[PDB]
Amino acid sequence: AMESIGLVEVNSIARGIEAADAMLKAAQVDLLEAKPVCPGKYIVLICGDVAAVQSSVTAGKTMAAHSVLDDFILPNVHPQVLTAISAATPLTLIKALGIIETFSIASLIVAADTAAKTGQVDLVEIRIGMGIGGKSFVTLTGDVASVESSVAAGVMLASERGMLVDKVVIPSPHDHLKRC
Amino acid sequence: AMESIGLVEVNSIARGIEAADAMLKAAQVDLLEAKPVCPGKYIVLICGDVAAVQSSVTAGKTMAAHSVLDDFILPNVHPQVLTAISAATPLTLIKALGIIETFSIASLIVAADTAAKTGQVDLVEIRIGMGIGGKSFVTLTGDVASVESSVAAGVMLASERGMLVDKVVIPSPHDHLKRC
Amino acid sequence: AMESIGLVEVNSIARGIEAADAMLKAAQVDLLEAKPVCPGKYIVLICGDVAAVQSSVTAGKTMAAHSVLDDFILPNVHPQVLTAISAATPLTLIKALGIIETFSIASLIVAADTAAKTGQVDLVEIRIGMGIGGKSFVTLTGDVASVESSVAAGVMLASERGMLVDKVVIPSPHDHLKRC
Amino acid sequence: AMESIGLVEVNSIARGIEAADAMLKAAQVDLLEAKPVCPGKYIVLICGDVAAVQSSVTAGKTMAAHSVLDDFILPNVHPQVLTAISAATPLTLIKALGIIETFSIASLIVAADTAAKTGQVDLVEIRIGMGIGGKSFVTLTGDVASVESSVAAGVMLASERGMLVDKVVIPSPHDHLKRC
Amino acid sequence: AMESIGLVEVNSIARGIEAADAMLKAAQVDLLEAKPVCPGKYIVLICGDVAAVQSSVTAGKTMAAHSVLDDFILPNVHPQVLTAISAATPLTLIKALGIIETFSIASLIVAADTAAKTGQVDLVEIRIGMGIGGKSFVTLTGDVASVESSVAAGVMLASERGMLVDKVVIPSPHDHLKRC
Amino acid sequence: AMESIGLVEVNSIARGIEAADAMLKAAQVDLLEAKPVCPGKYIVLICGDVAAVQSSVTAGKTMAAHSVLDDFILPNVHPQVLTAISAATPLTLIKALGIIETFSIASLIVAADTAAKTGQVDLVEIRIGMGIGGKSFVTLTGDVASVESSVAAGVMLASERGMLVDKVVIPSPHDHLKRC
Repeated sequence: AMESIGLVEVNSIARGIEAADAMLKAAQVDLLEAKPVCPGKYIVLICGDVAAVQSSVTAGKTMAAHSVLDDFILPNVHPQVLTAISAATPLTLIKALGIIETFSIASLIVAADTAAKTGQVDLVEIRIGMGIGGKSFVTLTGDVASVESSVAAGVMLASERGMLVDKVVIPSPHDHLKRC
Repeated sequence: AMESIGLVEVNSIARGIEAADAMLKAAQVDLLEAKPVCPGKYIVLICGDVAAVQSSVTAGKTMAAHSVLDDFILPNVHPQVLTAISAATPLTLIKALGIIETFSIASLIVAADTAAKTGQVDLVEIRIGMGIGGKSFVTLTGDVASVESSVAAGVMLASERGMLVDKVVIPSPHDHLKRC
Repeated sequence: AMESIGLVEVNSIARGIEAADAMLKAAQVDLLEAKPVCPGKYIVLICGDVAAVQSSVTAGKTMAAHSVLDDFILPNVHPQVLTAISAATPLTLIKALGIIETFSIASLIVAADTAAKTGQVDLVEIRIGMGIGGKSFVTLTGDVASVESSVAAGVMLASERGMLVDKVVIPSPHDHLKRC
Repeated sequence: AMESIGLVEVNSIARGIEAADAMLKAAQVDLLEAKPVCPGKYIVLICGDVAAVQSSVTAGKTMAAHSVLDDFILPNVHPQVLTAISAATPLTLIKALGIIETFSIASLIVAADTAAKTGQVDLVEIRIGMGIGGKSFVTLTGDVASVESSVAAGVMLASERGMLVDKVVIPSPHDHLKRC
Repeated sequence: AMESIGLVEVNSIARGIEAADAMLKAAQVDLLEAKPVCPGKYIVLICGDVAAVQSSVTAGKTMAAHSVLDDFILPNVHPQVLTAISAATPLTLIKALGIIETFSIASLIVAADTAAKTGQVDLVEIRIGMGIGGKSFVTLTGDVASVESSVAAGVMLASERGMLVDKVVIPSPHDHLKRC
Repeated sequence: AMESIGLVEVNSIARGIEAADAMLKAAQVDLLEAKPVCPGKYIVLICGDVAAVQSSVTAGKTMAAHSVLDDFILPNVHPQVLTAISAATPLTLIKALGIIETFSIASLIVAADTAAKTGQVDLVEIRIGMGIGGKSFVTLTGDVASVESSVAAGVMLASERGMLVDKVVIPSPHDHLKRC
């Protein structure tokens, strides 16, 4: 089995911190992200096995109750999505550069995961948050054809749901773009 | 005599900086905080004796005039409120964890001060600001009963005025919550 | 010839990054600033010769298309505006302190440039952005008369266009204002 | 009773971390500082009551054994020494500026404490460490006569023991020195 | 096949940067670390397949020539050693805490790798460098018996070669040690 | 006239801070750098007109007396040396990459200045200090021939005086070297 990712979005820092406590305790899950985002959201991201993430997410929904804004689970998430989120992808020689930008963290996770699952790309970074808009984004590289079809796929779902801000493929990025 | 705390909130950075200059000059007061908060507020927090804080606050209200959004004074403020604000509370062994979160800096000061004044807690941190919402919060620890009755008291006033976002008491915080 | 400054404001990070790539490639220009500002804008600032900046700005407008929020060019910009923007003005003994604060980056550039062009002041800093409001500001020093007439001039244009938040001249700034 | 301060210096990070664990557990003491300093020292600073600090220091000496380089205790330490060490002295209007610089952390604590105990000064900062030399220093302000006699006293002990690097009193510090 | 790790230590920043350039170019390897350490060393750490790391290391030794201080290769390195080095191990619930500290980066890599290979521990962090001494260290957690036998094994080789500074197992770390 | 650069190196932080105060006061000079470097040096770098820098340097030598380790003045310094030192060179497209590394800050200034004065290069950065060794370095770019003859010239003087650690010209730097 591959791991799952779970997300709870909460209206309060206070409640978000209590929800995070519940989520960590509920089952064997690792914390990826617990932080205040755009006003005045608090988000919790965790990863573990399918069933472990499901208990953890229910636990947080239980504690947070009416201040839950969103909860989401993506089973069989691509390993690179997790490392990217945890600001931990190794230095990658960037070739062609793709960027997907969505209105919600859930749609971003879906897009990043779909992107990574198609062909030969490496995710470069994921930005949940980040002060503010609520806009999140993923960047990736590979040869131009690989990147092109990876962002087109990464975008299919998000666009249908009106969650997609925009995307770009930049084939030969200027060096002040590799000066990330 | 115990010290007082004074707050001026201003619509401009420019005016806020001029107001802060007036406030520092007006009387023997110390500056706790002078910073831009949520759009596009500038806040000034100062502390000194009752009468000194009163002159300082009037001075700022004088300079800032129509771009004042709020001015506030809390006499006989608990020493821990001040150290907490000035990001200066020593490392405290966190036992049970209480958090109060309010819509305004004034209501937060009142809540933190009332919390500290009731029983045996230590305030852990205060966050004015902080990008954004305008939401502020206080965290504190102690044994569970002490914390429970300290946040209930800290909350009484704020809730009546519709300034209270929320609160939590977490009796046995997970270690990734002591990883503050 | 003195250099020009060009600005493109874009609705997406993704598009903003693609626009920046186009702008750098279009002609011999230097990048001053490329960054996400208030929700969910991305801004690009560049400098070079008149004609070089014009090509660069058209290039970005070309790539960014309907997600352009603003594009602007200021020819014969004062050298101090550029160094101030690039967070690079040397330590300056601050005498009298002037601050201009505007609702748009364009109006700020105009105001800073007009300020620097009048009499004997040194710009101290420029803040584009900066989380959030969209409010930008310039600070400058000199003797009191020089600063007074430099901000009055720096403000003329901005005020007529309803782009001016406010300004202050502080003749003898308190030392916790020289503690910038 | 006023509080005491205790210091253990250890040859290893590993041992220093174990010593710190012992020290925190030994008695009701607060941790001020636990950090690697010049090669390859680890230092622990704690504060509490006389007897509590004595148990804590013995505990660390017990765990650290032959990798102890120095242990020290200063009873009835001036409250300002503690706040200064914990990087927590409020913004202070600096008038005349005194600086004492010693070869050892112990001699610095003694000097800072003696300085604070004489007349009307406020300690501004203490730097243990700090990469490297092993040199530590204290800065303080007040009127010129107060500062002059406070550093002369702060220096008496240190100089006799050949632990004193040097000191200065700067009566009217340039503003780029108040730009601390 | 599992990956290998290669290290080149160079006497100059200048030469170290040239060596790093050679190493990256020589074969498909990823850069883990390229940085100045204690005076005036520059270190390069890379990872890839056995043969790729061997070419990369020879390349750096070629460019750096007489300013090479050390070169080292560890085949079949434990995946956790790499993630730990690249400051990228996820938040781990620390139980019992082990620390190994050595005089050389090579001996540290060997010790960390041997530690991770024995029983059920998770490496928490690795510190190459770090200003200064040249001392490096690894921390790990698990239950007490697992950690005890993992550091004893991690230490065997290093101690025989006089490269071992020291080690500790702390069974129940104080919470200000989980405040890492 | 072009500006000069002056350097005073002092044995104490305390004395170095007093020397810096004297230097700033002595004449119309700007402060470039005032900071503790390798154990336990404090360095002051200033720039202004020839005669102004000469007064400033004599002033510091006067205050610092026997704790002066070095004083130096370089007349008609290249504008790029100053901007490079003040961490303020704009983003430069790096082509071929040259690096000069010397044992003393004086020899570095001389080398950087000679480098910039020969042909068409742009200095990229200067690192005085920097923890530790006392080793300083300059990086520059241009086409390969320009860089080659600029570092050869930049090195002539330093090598004769045994102050030169080393240099490199890297014609096609790997992208993780443009990831500066």
